[PDB]
Amino acid sequence: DVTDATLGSVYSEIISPVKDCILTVAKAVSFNPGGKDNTDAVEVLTELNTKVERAALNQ
Amino acid sequence: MKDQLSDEQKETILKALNDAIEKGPWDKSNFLRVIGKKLIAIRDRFLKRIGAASQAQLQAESHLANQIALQSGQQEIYVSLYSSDGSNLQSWEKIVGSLPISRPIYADEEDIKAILKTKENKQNEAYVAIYISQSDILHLSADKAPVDKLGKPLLTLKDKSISLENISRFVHVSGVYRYSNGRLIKNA
Repeated sequence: DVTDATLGSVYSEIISPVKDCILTVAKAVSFNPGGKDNTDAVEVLTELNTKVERAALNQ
Repeated sequence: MKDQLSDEQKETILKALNDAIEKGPWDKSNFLRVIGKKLIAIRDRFLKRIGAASQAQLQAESHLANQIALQSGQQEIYVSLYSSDGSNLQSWEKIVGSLPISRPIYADEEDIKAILKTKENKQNEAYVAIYISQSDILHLSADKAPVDKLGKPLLTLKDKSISLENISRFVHVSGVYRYSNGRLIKNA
């Protein structure tokens, strides 16, 4: 059934969904640019991914 | 760009996930709250993967352990077990500890699972795989060998040995478990 996390599973199951999510919050942002909460969410998602991608590529 | 992940990488990723979940505006909006749950589910998926590392390894190795066993005079044996409190995932552990007899022993796993299928309770039945010495087996002819409620031969074991410390699985309706040793069992 379940196997360890790899670089591939990290990209597939964390980084890709989170990027899709960013796309979606960006739409919710284009309805009311400057809505703080949504903009905050894009910042947190974006940080999350760069940290995880750094970790995956062992930088 | 190696595929295998070190503990430190796994830790760094988990931290990123905790931090993102703990500080995001996920309780400020219906949209955001739903995104909050998605994240918790992402972190969850990931912890399920790393949590499973060791069982996955033991699974990938079990083929190897088997081929070694054949060629060193060992085999995996299957012992049918019964409990009065079969729902208590804890009352099983205390029975496995008292193995070192009258329970039915099978050479083929397909046969012991078939026999379990017939049982009425199905919650009171389990079995353990066990590595045996194969010199430990008292080999009866098919003309002599005891048979189960289907016409399937059972194995008989020589005296005062086979108190073997290598279980390798515990099968039940709840699922496949593992002897911790530890005297407890769990797996997922």
